[PDB]
Amino acid sequence: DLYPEGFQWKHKLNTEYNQWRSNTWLTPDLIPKEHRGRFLCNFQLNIV
Amino acid sequence: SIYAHALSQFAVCRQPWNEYIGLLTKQDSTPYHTEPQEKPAYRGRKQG
Amino acid sequence: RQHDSGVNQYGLKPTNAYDYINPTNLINFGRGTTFDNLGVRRAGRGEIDSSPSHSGSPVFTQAKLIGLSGEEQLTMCQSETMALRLCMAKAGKETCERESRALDSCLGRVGHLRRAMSEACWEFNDWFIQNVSDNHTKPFQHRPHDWRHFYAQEKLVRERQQNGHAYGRRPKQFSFGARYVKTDGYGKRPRLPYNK
Amino acid sequence: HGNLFYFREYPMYPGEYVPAEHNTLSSLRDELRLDLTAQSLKEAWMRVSGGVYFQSVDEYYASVDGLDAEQIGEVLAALFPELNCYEAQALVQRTLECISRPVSAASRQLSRTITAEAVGLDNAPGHYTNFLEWMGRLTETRAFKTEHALFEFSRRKFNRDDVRVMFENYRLMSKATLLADSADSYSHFYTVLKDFARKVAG
Amino acid sequence: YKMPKNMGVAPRFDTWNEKYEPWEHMKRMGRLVGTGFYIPPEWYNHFRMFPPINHNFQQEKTLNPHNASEPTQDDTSTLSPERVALRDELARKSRLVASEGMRYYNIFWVRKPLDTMEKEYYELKRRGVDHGEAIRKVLQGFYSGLAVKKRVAA
Amino acid sequence: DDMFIWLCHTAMSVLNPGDMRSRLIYNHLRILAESVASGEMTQRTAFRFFESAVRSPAYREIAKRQLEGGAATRLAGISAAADVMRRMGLTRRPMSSYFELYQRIVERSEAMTPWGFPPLFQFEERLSLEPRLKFFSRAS
Amino acid sequence: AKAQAIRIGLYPRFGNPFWFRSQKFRPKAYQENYDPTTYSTKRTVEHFAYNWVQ
Amino acid sequence: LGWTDLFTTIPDMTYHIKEWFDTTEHMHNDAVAWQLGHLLETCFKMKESHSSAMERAAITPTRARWVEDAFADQPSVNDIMRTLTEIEQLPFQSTHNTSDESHITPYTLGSVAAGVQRLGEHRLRYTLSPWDITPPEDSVVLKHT
Amino acid sequence: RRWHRRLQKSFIAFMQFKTMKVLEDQARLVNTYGQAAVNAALGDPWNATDNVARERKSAAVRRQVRALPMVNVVPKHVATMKQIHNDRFNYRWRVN
RNA sequence: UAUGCAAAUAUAAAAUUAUAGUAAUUAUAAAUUAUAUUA
Ligand SMILES: [Mg+2]
Ligand SMILES: [Mg+2]
Ligand SMILES: [Mg+2]
Repeated sequence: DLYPEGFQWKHKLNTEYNQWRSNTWLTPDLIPKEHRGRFLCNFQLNIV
Repeated sequence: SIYAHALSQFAVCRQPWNEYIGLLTKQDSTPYHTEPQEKPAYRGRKQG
Repeated sequence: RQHDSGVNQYGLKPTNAYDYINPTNLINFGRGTTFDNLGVRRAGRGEIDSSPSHSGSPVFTQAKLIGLSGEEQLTMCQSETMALRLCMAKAGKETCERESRALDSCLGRVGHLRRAMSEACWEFNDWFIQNVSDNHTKPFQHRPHDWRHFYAQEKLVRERQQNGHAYGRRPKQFSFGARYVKTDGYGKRPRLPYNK
Repeated sequence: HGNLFYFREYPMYPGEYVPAEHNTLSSLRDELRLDLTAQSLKEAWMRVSGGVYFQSVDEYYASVDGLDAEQIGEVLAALFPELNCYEAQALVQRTLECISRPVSAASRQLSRTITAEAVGLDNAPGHYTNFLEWMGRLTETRAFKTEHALFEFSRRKFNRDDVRVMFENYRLMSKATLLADSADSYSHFYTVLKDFARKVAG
Repeated sequence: YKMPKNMGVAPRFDTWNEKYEPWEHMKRMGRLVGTGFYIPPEWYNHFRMFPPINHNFQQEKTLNPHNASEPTQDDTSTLSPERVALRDELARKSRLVASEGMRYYNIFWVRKPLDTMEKEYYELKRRGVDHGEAIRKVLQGFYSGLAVKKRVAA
Repeated sequence: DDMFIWLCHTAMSVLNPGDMRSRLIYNHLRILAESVASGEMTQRTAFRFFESAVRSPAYREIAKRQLEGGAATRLAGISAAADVMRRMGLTRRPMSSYFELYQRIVERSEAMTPWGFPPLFQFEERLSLEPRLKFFSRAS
Repeated sequence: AKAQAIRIGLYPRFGNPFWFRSQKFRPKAYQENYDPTTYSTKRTVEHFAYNWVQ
Repeated sequence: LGWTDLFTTIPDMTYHIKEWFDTTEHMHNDAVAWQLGHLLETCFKMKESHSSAMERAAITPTRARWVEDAFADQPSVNDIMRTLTEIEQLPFQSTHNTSDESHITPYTLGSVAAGVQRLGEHRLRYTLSPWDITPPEDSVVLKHT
Repeated sequence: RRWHRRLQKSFIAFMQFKTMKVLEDQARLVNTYGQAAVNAALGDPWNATDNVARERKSAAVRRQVRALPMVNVVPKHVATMKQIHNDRFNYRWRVN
């Protein structure tokens, strides 16, 4: 499977999934448009 | 083949597809044909 | 979004590692610089750094092309002015304003002609900037050292003729009349360098 | 008067040709062609009226000042006896529209629509002529004109007066008129921009 | 040491294409979505099952001008030079024949005189008529047909 | 609004983009359009996606049965490209889509070498043209 | 040739004795015709002028 | 006869099938069905650019009529050939003697000029063409060139 | 020289486009006023009743076509101080 | 201004200097620098 289906459930909006499962929702300015409602995950920031 | 001619008379030639596809009515046809000009080539990493 | 992808909020968006060490390069390309003017490296027109480039060397002769304002400039009416000059020089008893009328007609047209040519030329500047110019991004082709590799290819040849020996070597220049001033036994013409 | 140069003809671009059955060298002392074509009629008209040329039909009606199509239609209905009264005005309109551009009228738009749908679908492969017709007929639409106005607007083609005109065109609405004219999602833009749209297009 | 002005911001003329090429985004997005932690954008939901073409390669990577890289953007005459010379001669001997099919735009669902005439030209050649006489004969065919038509018109 | 520019390119900048009425190529175009809006894709990437999209086996050799120099007719392209903007909700007022896509083409019709473009300036890249000289732009 | 001719006295050490006679053989290009291939920028703009004035 | 559904005129079809199924992606029979089907429709079914004149046919309709007159519903080989024998006997003027286009069996050389040239390699060219071999009525003194 | 040639060709390739747009404009004038009219505007003698008018017009064209001798400008020679270039026809600095 | 003598950049190499013990390095190129007769 080269191109797997991934996450297919539309029961909420992309922005509601994003909101619940991701801290990334709290920082709307730090994310580009292509990734905006797309992340379900928490990200760590490390300043080198 | 010394003898086989019986078949030769009702025998069938193979059909002219090259000019039939040539002379098909086309949607790029022009009253007067102009050869395209030269396309941009790649002159190497410094020139592009 | 609201503006270019190669330009962010503070200036040109710094892709290569040269931009991060030298970030004067992002915000200043010269004295024709404005903020909307980053990422478009050419600046307006009639303006500093507005000149389009052709294989890296800028185009500063545009008027000279359409033959407006050049020494080689195209002249509209000659036959007229010559005719009228002839009239003036021949005699003073008869004065011909007929010639001066043909001429001033000619001029009256010439004005509009010229405005047309100028307009067409500015359209050429626009087209040349869009579809030809590299915006000063490619190496100069117009001076001999830029072609060094070419000359090298020739030096190499004259070396392989010489048994792959003397590179960049040339025949000793002899004298204005080396051939006829020299006695039997001495070289009267310049030899191949390897032959010395 | 003569040019500043006298040259021979510019060479003919590849792909470029003089259209078929089109006399390239024709002079005014040539004999009048028999048929009615924009060409034959315009050369004719040059011989008759001299140098009178009008951009469109309403410009002609401008120059004659108060002469409607049908009035002249009676002159021609007199001259050619077997014509109808309708065909007599039609003759005028067809002659004028050959000498100049075709008229812009609601009537002709309607006729065009009616023929377009009297023909229906066509045997063209992608229904080609039908997409032609459809794409054209939407150019004459109200909504399209509104859009043309907004586009010329975007380019700053108006002046102060146009603006105050748009303003007081807006003030004339009620909240009710807004609710009705916002239904179309376009027409309220037309109510505001009407005069300006009419100005650009005409 | 004088250099062309913008060499600082000069693009990489070999590699500046790579970043934007569809396959790259297919792979990257492919292993991004695979994570389970990314909601796939819809283009991916689509080209997932219609992946792009294989052998289209840039000219930057392959240094061949003559390589026709794209099935789409390709322009090469289907007309062999002999045909070109033939219908060009036919076309220049009469403008009517050339314009007949396409005066304004090309009407491509109707047959065209240029074509019909080329057909009956080849027909004449294989019955042994030489070049000149075959051409003038086909042209006479066209002209006589047109003569019929406009007699009717009159 | 840059969307209209993109669509102008897909319509006029591509020789022979197959039959654009067919539901296959049509869906390609639809999806890519909705992906240029909402910023999910670069214009360049979506364009190279469009021209590299899968159409039909032995494409060129079927193209020899229609086209001479490989230039198809541009009606199907514009009708599809307007259709997509209408069926997607792109504009608040329906007509605007078609009008703009049409208008931007008509203005470019007068330009020298109108349907060719330098590959660097054609789309988004580090260095750009000034807003007057951009190609299907409203400011030309 | 020019070398040999010179040392034999059949061609002058400077100058072209046939200069006028040879003009038929050279393509003298009239400013009135237009050769689509020229590096002459004057001729092009001249014909542009001409047609525009027409 | 409906022995098969599929026909094509495309050069080197096999390569195109290969490269088309390289660009394909999944193995689900939905996908497979469509890929195969689209391949078939776009090439092997004759939707476009095909005519009845152009397909190669031995049994072209007059021939069918003849066959059914001769060989249809005959209970032996013997009956078949006394039938045939009775058909050979027909005059050229009878109603029931019907004609058809015959396919010309192709010539070897295809043109008369080709005939001469082909014949000419088994022969010896003369040094001089036929019109100047015969000595002139005037006399040409042969000099050095 | 090479560089400026490759500039000239670009200019020219554009000016042939300009000239085309002009000729096209002329075509549009043709189908606005009709071909013959346009020809009239261009000096066609449709008013020439007899040959004497023709010979007047052609006498005019003759007196135009006859070329008065062109006096073509030759740039003066600039004498500078130590003469780095005695090719100097202008005051611009040169790279020796 | 090529009859004596005269190998020598066209690159096979291991951080700069230095006769191969001295000093601690050196070398390097596109940021920035107002007047060259264009409608
Ligand atoms: Mg500067
Ligand atoms: Mg220096
Ligand atoms: Mg600098």
